[PDB]
Parts: sequence; C-alpha cells; structure tokens
Amino acid sequence: VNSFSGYLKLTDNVYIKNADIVEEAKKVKPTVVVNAANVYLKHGGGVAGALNKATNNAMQVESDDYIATNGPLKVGGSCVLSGHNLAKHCLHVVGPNVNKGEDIQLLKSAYENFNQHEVLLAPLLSAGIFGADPIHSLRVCVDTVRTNVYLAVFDKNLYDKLVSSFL
Ligand SMILES: NC(=O)Nc1ccc(C(=O)N[C@@H]2c3cccc(O)c3C[C@@H]2C(=O)O)cc1
Repeated sequence: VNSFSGYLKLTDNVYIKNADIVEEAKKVKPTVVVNAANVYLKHGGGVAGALNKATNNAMQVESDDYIATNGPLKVGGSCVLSGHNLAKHCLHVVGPNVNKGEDIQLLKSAYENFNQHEVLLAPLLSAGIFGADPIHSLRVCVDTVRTNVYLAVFDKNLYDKLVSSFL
C-alpha cells in the first residue's frame, strides 16, 4: 500500500492521474521523482523548469556540480541526484528530444532506467516540449517499465485523450 491517491490503473504496474507533478511531489514526497532532463541537466522549462523552480534553484546548483565532475549524460541515460524538498531522490532521465532530431527509439532505453526503482512518480518521457507523441510515450512506458510508476499528466485534455485512446 502506498500514498498516491486518485490514480486510474492502466495495467498491473502503471497508474495515471491528471496532476501537476510538482504539486504531487510536494504532497506525496515519493522516494523517487523523475525529471524530464536534458544531457546538460539545464532545467530551463517544461517539467524540469517547474521542478527546479520548486527547489528554489537548488536542483540546478547540484546539477551543475554533477556535470562539472562527470560530463553530460547520454540521450536515453539517467543519473540519481537529490530530490531536495520534493522527494528523497530525483531520477534525471533524458528522453530523446524530437525538436533536436534525436532517435525516438531511444525512448525505450530512457524508460528502462525506471526499472532500477521499485516505485516512481514520473512524467511521460519525451512529451511536452520534447516533441514526441504522448500516446506513443505512454505505450512505450507500459511496454517497458515493470516497476510501479505513477504518471502525472499536467494537461487535462491530454490526460483524457491519453485515457480514452489507451489499449
Ligand atoms: N508548476 C509547474 O509549472 N508545473 C509544470 C510545468 C510544466 C510541465 C510540463 O511541461 N508538462 C508537459 C506537457 C504539457 C502539455 C502537453 C504535454 O504532452 C506535456 C508533457 C509534460 C507533462 O505533462 O509531463 C509540467 C508541470
């Protein structure tokens, strides 16, 4: 039994809710919140900008030190950093950005990172300003992630489209 409330169950392990992932992180304080990161961990906009702003820029400060030590992530890769005031940990996951021409097949590799964590609060990878089709992202998520994932979809209209079109 966990504390996520008001989710619709899609499969054995994937749940979805029309919610602001920032507000959901602040209320649940999950072990893991997933960030929709880029390889430089520059949290300027979209989910990443919203999460970083909610940490008063502490996420960005920590991220800049991480990059200075380790260099950029790979598209499809991830790193675990602090969750600050939002979660125990933040899993920064880099989905391909279609608006940069990155290979959409890397989306499955990106979701595989979720399997290293028993339970996660997460957005749909490569959705929003990353330019992929959220319905495709949801399909890859369900077909790749085996651990328990609570997806927060900010847009109500998209949310109902995702629910109404789900197989
Ligand atoms: N307090 C805050 O600013 N919160 C906050 C700000 C921005 C985002 C975001 O960019 N969402 C994205 C989006 C939008 C419209 C269609 C989408 O397919 C997506 C994917 C993303 C998602 O819904 O996961 C999420 C939360």
